[PDB]
Amino acid sequence: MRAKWRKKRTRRLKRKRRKVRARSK
Amino acid sequence: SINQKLALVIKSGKYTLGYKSTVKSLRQGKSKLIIIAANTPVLRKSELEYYAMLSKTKVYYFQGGNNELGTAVGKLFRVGVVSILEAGDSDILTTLA
Amino acid sequence: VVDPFTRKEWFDIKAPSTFENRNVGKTLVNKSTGLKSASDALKGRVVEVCLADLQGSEDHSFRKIKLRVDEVQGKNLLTNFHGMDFTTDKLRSMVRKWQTLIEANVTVKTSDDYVLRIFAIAFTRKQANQVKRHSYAQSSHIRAIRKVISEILTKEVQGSTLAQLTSKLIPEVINKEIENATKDIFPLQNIHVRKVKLLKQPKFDVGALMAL
Amino acid sequence: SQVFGVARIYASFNDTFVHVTDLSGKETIARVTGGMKVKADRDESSPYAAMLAAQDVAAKCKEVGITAVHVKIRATGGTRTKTPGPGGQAALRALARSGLRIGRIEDVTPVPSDSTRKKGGRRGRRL
Amino acid sequence: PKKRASNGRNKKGRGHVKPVRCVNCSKSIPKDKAIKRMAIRNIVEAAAVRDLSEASVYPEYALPKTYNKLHYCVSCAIHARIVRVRSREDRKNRAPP
Amino acid sequence: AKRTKKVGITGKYGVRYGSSLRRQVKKLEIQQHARYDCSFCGKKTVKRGAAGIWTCSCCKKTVAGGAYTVSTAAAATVRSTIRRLREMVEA
Amino acid sequence: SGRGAPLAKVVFRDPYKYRLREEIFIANEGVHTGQFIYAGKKASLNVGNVLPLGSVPEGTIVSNVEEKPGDRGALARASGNYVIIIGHNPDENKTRVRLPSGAKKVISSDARGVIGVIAGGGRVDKPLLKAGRAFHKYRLKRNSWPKTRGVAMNPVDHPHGGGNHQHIGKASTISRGAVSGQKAGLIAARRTGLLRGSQKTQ
RNA sequence: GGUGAAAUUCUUGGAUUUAUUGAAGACUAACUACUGCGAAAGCAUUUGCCAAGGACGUUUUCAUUAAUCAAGAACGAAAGUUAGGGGAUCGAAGAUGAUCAGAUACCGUCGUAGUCUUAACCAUAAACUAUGCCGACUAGGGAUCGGGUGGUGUUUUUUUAAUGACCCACUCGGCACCUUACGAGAAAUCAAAGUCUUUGGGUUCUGGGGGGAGUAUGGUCGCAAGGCUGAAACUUAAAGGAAUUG
RNA sequence: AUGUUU
Ligand SMILES: [K+]
Ligand SMILES: [K+]
Ligand SMILES: [K+]
Ligand SMILES: [K+]
Ligand SMILES: [Mg+2]
Ligand SMILES: [Mg+2]
Ligand SMILES: [Mg+2]
Ligand SMILES: [Mg+2]
Ligand SMILES: [Mg+2]
Ligand SMILES: [Mg+2]
Ligand SMILES: [Mg+2]
Ligand SMILES: [Mg+2]
Ligand SMILES: [Mg+2]
Ligand SMILES: [Mg+2]
Ligand SMILES: [Mg+2]
Ligand SMILES: [Mg+2]
Ligand SMILES: [Mg+2]
Ligand SMILES: [Mg+2]
Ligand SMILES: [Mg+2]
Ligand SMILES: [Mg+2]
Ligand SMILES: [Mg+2]
Ligand SMILES: [Mg+2]
Ligand SMILES: [Mg+2]
Ligand SMILES: [Zn+2]
Ligand SMILES: [Zn+2]
Repeated sequence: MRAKWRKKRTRRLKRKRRKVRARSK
Repeated sequence: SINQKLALVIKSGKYTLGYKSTVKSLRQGKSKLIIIAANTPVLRKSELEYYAMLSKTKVYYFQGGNNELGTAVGKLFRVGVVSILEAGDSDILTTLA
Repeated sequence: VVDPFTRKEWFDIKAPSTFENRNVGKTLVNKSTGLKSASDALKGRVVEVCLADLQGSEDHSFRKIKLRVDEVQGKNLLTNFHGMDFTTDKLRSMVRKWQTLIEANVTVKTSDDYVLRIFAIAFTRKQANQVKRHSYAQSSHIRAIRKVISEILTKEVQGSTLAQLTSKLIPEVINKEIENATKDIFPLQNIHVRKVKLLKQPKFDVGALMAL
Repeated sequence: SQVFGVARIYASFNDTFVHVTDLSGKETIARVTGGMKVKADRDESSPYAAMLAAQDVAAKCKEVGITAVHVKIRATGGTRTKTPGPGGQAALRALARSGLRIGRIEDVTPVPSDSTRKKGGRRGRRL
Repeated sequence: PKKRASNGRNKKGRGHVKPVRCVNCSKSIPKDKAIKRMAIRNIVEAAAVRDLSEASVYPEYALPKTYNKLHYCVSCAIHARIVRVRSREDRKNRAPP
Repeated sequence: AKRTKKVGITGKYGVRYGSSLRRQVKKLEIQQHARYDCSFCGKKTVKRGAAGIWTCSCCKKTVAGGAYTVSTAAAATVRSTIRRLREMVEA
Repeated sequence: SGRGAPLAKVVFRDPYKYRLREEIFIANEGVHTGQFIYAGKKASLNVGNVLPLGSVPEGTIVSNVEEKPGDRGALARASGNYVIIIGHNPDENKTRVRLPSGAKKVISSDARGVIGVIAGGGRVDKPLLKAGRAFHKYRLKRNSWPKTRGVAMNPVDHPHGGGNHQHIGKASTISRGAVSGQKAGLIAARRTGLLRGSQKTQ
């Protein structure tokens, strides 16, 4: 996959991980 | 420039700063030129012009305010009017008009 | 089933008192009727006639002239000067690479009341012995040349009426004035007054209009 | 010794207008287009349709009483093409050859001083 | 590798050049990179210069020219054959034909 | 020492009303409580009375201004514009 | 009190009787005490002067503009507001102006305005931050605050009242031809929803 | 109208086209170049104001004040964020027409955010010459920009002479370019990527097979988006560069 | 104009 879209997918994953970690405490 | 001539006068010649001393020098007839700050109140400006025409003294209107005029004469305070008594070695008295 | 041209009548456009030739052509309009006069549908129309056809000589093939109908006088639309522009062909032919294009424009009032915007153009040129292949100016030359041209146009207007300025435009004496006042800054091959624009007219003054 | 109109050929791609007016331009005479003279939706800009439209315009012109025409030809211009479509040359040839007289042909395509960001996006039409 | 000694453009000493739009597809190209061709075609070539001169009311009309500077992107210039693929050594030749 | 990291004058509002609202209030509160230069006597003694009123504690001159600053950008632009129009019409 | 913009008390001489006439102007920004204000056809284009709309060039910014000559000020009176002269029609003497709301209005060229912008601008840029500050704002204007939502009332009290959930129940856009007691909600709304796009229709 | 061809769409309430006007916002064509300026990002209408800057010239002045720089600062395309203004155009989203096996893509028609501006953030780009900066030296050449010098120079007029433009020669500084390479390189190519196993002028930063991974975690900055810093387990014999013939 | 995979 294109490096740009790999980076975009990884950033979306990072956002989801941040959101899950935020909902947890 | 005018600030250079003023600085040379301040370093070499004689001068008074402020309205009261300037009027005293004008009434004594030992003022060669009065420099009036731009933001000097118009009533005081008119009074100084009347005193300068009574004493046949030249008037230069400094383009800056009292803050700028104090800085130009090298002082850390405001100066609304400067009176040149003796030019020292400076051509401020002849390089006018 | 109407044939709108059965109810239209022709008028003759008499543009100048000064150009060379009064008759520039014809124009058609609906016959005047109850609530719609023909003079109302005329009296605003602008025509654009070539200065070559105005002066009779083909050395004015560029510089079209706008003339707006000022009055309707008995099947004769008497017009007046409304603006002048160069042709796209001539302008594009003058604008060439490997040279500096210089443009000036001023807004000035004619002696009587006319507010105009004058667009003058000029181009740098090579000298006769020049080997360098572009002949570009130094933009300080451009500033000085533009100052000179602006002054020249400002003083050509404000000392002439609209009619006298129109009669000065045809000989192109302003071009030669600019050439002579700029020949000591840069050669300036192709000086021209490329555009005159009417920005604001005075009160109508039919007395001044009626000279043709 | 004649009567002059203005030809006002607008030769875009996808169409060609032959629009003769009075010298002023307000009063119009015989505006005919290639889409009037062809039904294919892709011959609207074709030179043949342009020639038929110009012939019709010339007939109506020297039926109304126009004898010569000053020619003003244009492309779409503005921001789009600046190049006269294929029908303009055919329309002007048909106008010349249909009996009308011709005068002062000029290209009046609207040309900006670099205005009006162009359609298509920065990557253009990708065909 | 690097295909062109300078680049596929003409920009050395600049940094940024404002873009232009391809006349054919509207792609944005830096002005120095765009392939620029001047067109000075006659306003009437049309097989009909003689016909237009006959229909003309003016003797010696000197019919004008249409001027147009065309800016092509690389893709459009190659596709429309304004410019063609050249050999490795022929690329190093900047004179027009 | 520095008593607050970022709230500054809006520390009086505690934790209430929202951080963004407290920031928007802080900017204009600093503007409205600042001391400005008197354009008549040249001193840094102009302070706000009520909204739009700006009085010099020295020389006792009061000028109409903005609600939270002595001169709004709109009024400065309007001043320059009217100066330009006056000069153009008179000359 | 109750006004955002400060007032200027301007004293003129009475032209017909020896006495002073005090006038309550809305202060324009930059007007200061001890300043000479000039009002009339021949007054100069200076901030604070009162001029007829015809006597000011196109693009001039005026405040407290008369709708009719002599009504003594109707337009652009709130803090920070101004009228822009966008042109004159000398024949049928009139001035076209841009009002604060964006509306274009044609006014008599004899109507007067004050050069400049109403002082006190930017006032609404500060969050009130407090029911108490809204309270003190309206305490000096009128009893219009606080406002109970009609949807939180009973049907007897308001068209929006009642229901086992708080909800309007019918379209809140109310006809212009509706009667008193019906005109609650968005009276004669041309449109609803978040405004997306540009204003100044043609 | 639009396209390869169409369709959506507008249209005898006159669309499209024509003429005369007006409004708004953006942009600054052509001139425009192997041309200029800036630390870079960038910067192209006129004029005014405000400060700044390089080169040149200099028998002016100071006299080592310098070079490069962890930490630390200023600026930093576009997009994006906050809040006002503005919102013509184009147009992430979205809606639709058409292709197509599907087409929530390319293409067509609209169209929100955005595009513009003010006040604040953000700090990233193939932010590229994929080439740190300072210094010295080692080929040839012709152009070109800026400055300076000289000429029985050409043209231009003011009255001697004069600047200006140009020509010729030289020179300093700059953007580059052409040829050849002693030389360098894996080669492509390179006047620097040379003066390197005959290896040392000064100095900062970075890399150590390919992935996992610019990931997780912690810290810090940020309103957020994100930025900066940044592993490991595990996995793998290639991945990669230049060039040759097919 | 469209034409997938091995
Ligand atoms: K078509
Ligand atoms: K409520
Ligand atoms: K209810
Ligand atoms: K918009
Ligand atoms: Mg292709
Ligand atoms: Mg395809
Ligand atoms: Mg390749
Ligand atoms: Mg760049
Ligand atoms: Mg409420
Ligand atoms: Mg209840
Ligand atoms: Mg009820
Ligand atoms: Mg109801
Ligand atoms: Mg309930
Ligand atoms: Mg069609
Ligand atoms: Mg330009
Ligand atoms: Mg240049
Ligand atoms: Mg660092
Ligand atoms: Mg930006
Ligand atoms: Mg980076
Ligand atoms: Mg890099
Ligand atoms: Mg590794
Ligand atoms: Mg390879
Ligand atoms: Mg296989
Ligand atoms: Zn293209
Ligand atoms: Zn004071």
